[PDB]
Amino acid sequence: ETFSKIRVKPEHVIGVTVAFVIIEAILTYGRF
Amino acid sequence: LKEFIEECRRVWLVLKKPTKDEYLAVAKVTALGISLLGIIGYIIHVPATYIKGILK
Amino acid sequence: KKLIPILEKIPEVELPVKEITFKEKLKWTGIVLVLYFIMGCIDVYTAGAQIPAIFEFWQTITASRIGTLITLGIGPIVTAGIIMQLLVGSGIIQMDLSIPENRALFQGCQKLLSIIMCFVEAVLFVGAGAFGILTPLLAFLVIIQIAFGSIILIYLDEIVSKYGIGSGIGLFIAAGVSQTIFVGALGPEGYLWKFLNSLIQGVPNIEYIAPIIGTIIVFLMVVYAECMRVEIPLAHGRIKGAVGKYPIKFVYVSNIPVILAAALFANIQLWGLALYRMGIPILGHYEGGRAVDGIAYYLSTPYGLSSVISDPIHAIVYMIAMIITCVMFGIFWVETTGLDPKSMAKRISEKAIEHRLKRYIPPLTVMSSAFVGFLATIANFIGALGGGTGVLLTVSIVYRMYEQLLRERT
Repeated sequence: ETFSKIRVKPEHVIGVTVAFVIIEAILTYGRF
Repeated sequence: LKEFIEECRRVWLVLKKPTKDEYLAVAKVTALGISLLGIIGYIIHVPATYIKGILK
Repeated sequence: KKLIPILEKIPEVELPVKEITFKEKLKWTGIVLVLYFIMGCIDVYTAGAQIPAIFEFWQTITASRIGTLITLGIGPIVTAGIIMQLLVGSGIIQMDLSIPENRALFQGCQKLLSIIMCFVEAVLFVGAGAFGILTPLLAFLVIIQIAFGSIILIYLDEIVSKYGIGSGIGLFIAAGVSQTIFVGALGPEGYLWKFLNSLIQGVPNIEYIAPIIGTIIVFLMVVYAECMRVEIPLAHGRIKGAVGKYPIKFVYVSNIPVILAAALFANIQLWGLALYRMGIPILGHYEGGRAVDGIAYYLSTPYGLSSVISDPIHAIVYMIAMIITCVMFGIFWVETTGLDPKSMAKRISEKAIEHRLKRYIPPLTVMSSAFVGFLATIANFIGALGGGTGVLLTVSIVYRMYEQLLRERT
């Protein structure tokens, strides 16, 4: 087990990730 | 100092050559998987590349 | 233990509320795989469309794809592993590790060191000029992106490790290699297609099929090693005929030693290229490509098509380092994991068995590492679409995954 006092749900992680991909996809390939 | 180099020879003699039957087993299971992963990574990479470049 | 406050500070995926069906473990595995793949398709934001070729070495071990969201792939995590292993493993740090307290700290402290290395390697990466235009802002921006893509990979890793099949470090490495083999063979610039044309124009440019050959060779070879076993006799001296033999996998130490080393080596070249074009070229001197001088030189690996026969001195010294290193990490690994006699005992009166193991485990350890280390180098000498060390790790990664499908099949 671990000492971490904050547990996050798997879906959350997936989410964040998706956010990151979408935002970055925009940033870079937004130029038209 | 040399007692080690000895025990090695011991286990080195307990080396059971692979049953061609088993070899093909692991050979087909691994190769099959690499394709699974590979095919997937291709289905994504190729089209995304096509695009990034067509738009660029 | 004086880090416990910090450990509590770091987030950590929730263990599954209840058991999860293999069906799900897959779907979970699948998603992280697909996310990983998509992440390698997005470049980092850099107003300036440019990058000085690529450090043809950092990617394979790292499951990375430089110039993108996953430019540091798994580097951070592994590099972190290298450290924790050296420190604890040798003795520079005492830890029973059979008692939770220890593991908790160990495990969690690696998890922290990895999150750290994300920026460390991100800084190091940008410094080494993987990008070029060091405009303090854009530079900070990239480091940030780079670092964060890896932090994600650390967490996705955890997801597989709790809701999926195998591990993240594993998935990613394999996934990267596998994709590479396939795109570089059957992609639109596919060697395999190129070769064919030449087999229709009577001018076969071997250089188009050679690498695919290597892949095939290295493959078969690595599979073989994955089939080697040791048959422990069981001639219960009771009655005549009450004999048997319990075969066990030969690569007792497993293939972990290959990543750990290959990783350490790769790191050494990054840090070196960094300290070089910064100040003191300590670890070596690099030029239009990489280091052609220094320890960094003597830890590089020439391949990606065929067998280079220009400087065999480099090869013999490299192979020496590879083998010893593999063994070093091999030992430590066996110690820190639970493959040591001391522990094995409990599982399998005590010293009876324990002392007997102490008779054979050690030599299997060194023999295994050494073996794979050799196998690694020869794989690299041959060169192959994928990496050799890559195809190496992959073959085994894939397999161990399959096994876990069986023990999870029940």
